[PDB]
Amino acid sequence: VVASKASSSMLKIDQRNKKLNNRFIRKAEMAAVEKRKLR
Amino acid sequence: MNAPDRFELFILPDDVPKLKITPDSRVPNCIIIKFEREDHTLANLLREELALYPDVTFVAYKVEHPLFANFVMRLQTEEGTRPKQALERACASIINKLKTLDHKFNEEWNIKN
Amino acid sequence: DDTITTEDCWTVISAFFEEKGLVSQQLDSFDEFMETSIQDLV
Amino acid sequence: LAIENLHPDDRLLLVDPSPVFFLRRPQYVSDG
Amino acid sequence: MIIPVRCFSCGKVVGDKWDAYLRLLEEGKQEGDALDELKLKRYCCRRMVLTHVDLIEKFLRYNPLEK
Amino acid sequence: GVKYTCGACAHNFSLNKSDPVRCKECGHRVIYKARTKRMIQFDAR
Amino acid sequence: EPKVNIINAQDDEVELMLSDVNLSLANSLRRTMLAEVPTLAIDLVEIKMNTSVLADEFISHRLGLIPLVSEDVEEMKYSRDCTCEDYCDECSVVLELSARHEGEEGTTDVYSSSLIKVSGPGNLNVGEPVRRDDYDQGILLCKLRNHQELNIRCIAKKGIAKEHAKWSPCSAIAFEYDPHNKLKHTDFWFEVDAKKEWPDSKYATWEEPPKPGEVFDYKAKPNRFYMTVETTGSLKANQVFSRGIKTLQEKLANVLFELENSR
Ligand SMILES: [Zn+2]
Ligand SMILES: [Zn+2]
Ligand SMILES: [Zn+2]
Repeated sequence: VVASKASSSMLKIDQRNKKLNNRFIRKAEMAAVEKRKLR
Repeated sequence: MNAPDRFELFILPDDVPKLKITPDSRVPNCIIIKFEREDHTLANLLREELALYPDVTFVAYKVEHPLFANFVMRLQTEEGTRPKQALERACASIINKLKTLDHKFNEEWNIKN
Repeated sequence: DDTITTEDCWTVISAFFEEKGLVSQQLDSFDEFMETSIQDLV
Repeated sequence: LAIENLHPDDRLLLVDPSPVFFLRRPQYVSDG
Repeated sequence: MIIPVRCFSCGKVVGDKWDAYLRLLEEGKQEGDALDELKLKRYCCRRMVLTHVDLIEKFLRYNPLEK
Repeated sequence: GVKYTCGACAHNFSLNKSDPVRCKECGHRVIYKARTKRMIQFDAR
Repeated sequence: EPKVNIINAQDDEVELMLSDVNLSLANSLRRTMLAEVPTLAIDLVEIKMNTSVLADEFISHRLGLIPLVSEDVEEMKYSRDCTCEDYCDECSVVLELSARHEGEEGTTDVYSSSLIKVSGPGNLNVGEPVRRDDYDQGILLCKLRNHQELNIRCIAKKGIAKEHAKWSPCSAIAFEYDPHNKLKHTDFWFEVDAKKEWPDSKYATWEEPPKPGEVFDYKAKPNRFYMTVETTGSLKANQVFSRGIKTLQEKLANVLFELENSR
């Protein structure tokens, strides 16, 4: 393929952002559901 | 297709005067001035300078349509003074104010640099 | 076990769209046609 | 190490002079 | 398609900060922190860089028509 | 007299209104006219 | 009587305070700096070859928006006021860009630093594209892959932002007066309490908050105006301020000349 440097950088950014989203959004949702449950 | 040329906002045609003055005979000592290729930048400045003069009893302006670059001013003064003289005094006063403002700005910029 | 969050549901939906796509019904119907229907009609 | 490895009392010393579920981090390739 | 030269709302030059933005995102900075580092304060300018999609990279993958 | 360009291998050639419309070297059936020589000007607005 | 006080000063931005001036004067100064200060920008583009993936008018529009150095643009003439044939050295600056990708792999970026000044006014500091540093590459113009070339010749002319926004020296002018709302020029929308639902201004500490037992002063007028002028690099901030003042003075003097000539 010989990918460009900008495209490879964007792919790395996308992988990091996907991992960070999958952690943080899930943790926030768990905190929200436990708070709604304890009420 | 029907869009006017953008330079028509500020370029004055050869047959179109920059300034046309007609009297307003309804009240004494009043004139109507028509400014061509001008907008709020000059109009508001002149109006609010003239409104502080003791011998100016009426001053106003209006831009009839935003698609045409012109405005019309109405000016009424006391019996002793003529409205054109008041307009000239206002122009000279704003020029002097801008001159001292520029001087002080240059002084302060040189001080702080 | 552990509870299932909304993010897990979106993971399952992502798996669905990774496998099927958005025009899978058209392609599957045409493939069924070409593979068997012409022979059966003949 | 990171903020997580910091002691909780020292984490309490970091006072602004929590993430929310509806602020995602932008992507470029998406998925599907 | 390609990063606009000026911000649409105010006209600040944002066309010289795309590669630096990608570099900062590579280093691990958050998007808001990266925009802060590039001195984009008004959200009108932040919108220009935050929502840009680089389509020219897809257009360049087709073989040139003249050689 | 008129320049062309192949749609596949981007090769330049000419035609005399009597040859078949084909690429000389790779035999593609799709060719494109070359850009004119007249002056091209834009107003940068 | 008018006073100027400078808070922060930089090449590309100045934050000042105007006092003892009318609101109309400050607003007219803001409008003049936004729309009526002349600069230099590319206006005609001759394209000799363009085999990139971008349309010709796309690249022409991008070229128009590149800020050029306009320090000596006051000594230049307007193209319509120049008696010369076609374009000369006294009303235009000629720049040339030639880019190409060598090799069969990778991509080449075309930056505004690749624009080369070929001709212009003698000994005037006009025409060169603005650059923050010596190692700065500038604005990204295009991208090229193998066998793609760009070869253009641009003509930079003098103009104002009234004709097109590419000639504007400023980006945004912050403008503000009366942070504590003593003049009651605005009526604050609220749900419970207006005081605690509205953020404080950044100049709220520069003025004394009103006393609780004070009564409304109907004789007061706006007196102190805070403004920040941000430039695109084509001119320095002090240059923009001085030339705005000069442009306003020239407009007023033209009005006065028309009045005296009317007789
Ligand atoms: Zn902006
Ligand atoms: Zn061929
Ligand atoms: Zn000339």
